[PDB]
Amino acid sequence: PETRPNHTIYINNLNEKIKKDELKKSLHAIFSRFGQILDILVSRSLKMRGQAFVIFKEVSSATNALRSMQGFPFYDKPMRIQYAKTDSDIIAKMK
RNA sequence: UGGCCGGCAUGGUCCCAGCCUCCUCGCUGGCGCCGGCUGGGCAACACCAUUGCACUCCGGUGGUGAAUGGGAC
Repeated sequence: PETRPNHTIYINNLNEKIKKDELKKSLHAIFSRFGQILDILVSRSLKMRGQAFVIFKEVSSATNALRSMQGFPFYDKPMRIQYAKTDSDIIAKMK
């Protein structure tokens, strides 16, 4: 069951050998051109590694990002993007 | 030596170069042989496992079972 459009894109299949600080940096390097980014959440725990939550200010940015960067080779692996199942807190504290 | 001990071997103090290491990365650490017991930590590194939807930091295991020569007194 696919997911509905969201402010936050959920990326997975990421290179797990990349430190947290660097991944957020590089992800911002390539995703900032799609619109303002409120935050990029990354955890290297057993359950959350290889995944990231990019939080865009406007849904159109997330959408563009999702369509434009699907399968993009990043740290030698094709990035798999989806919309986040639910809003991130940063988005709730507003809209 | 991360903490502790048993055996053996070994003239000393320095000075230069090379090398080693999970646990005070270097010049007021170390770089003989052999044996047993043991603490901490996944922080770095490595290996294993993991394709996982969060907004609570949080899988596991490994290492020192290491590293040479030269010079001056």
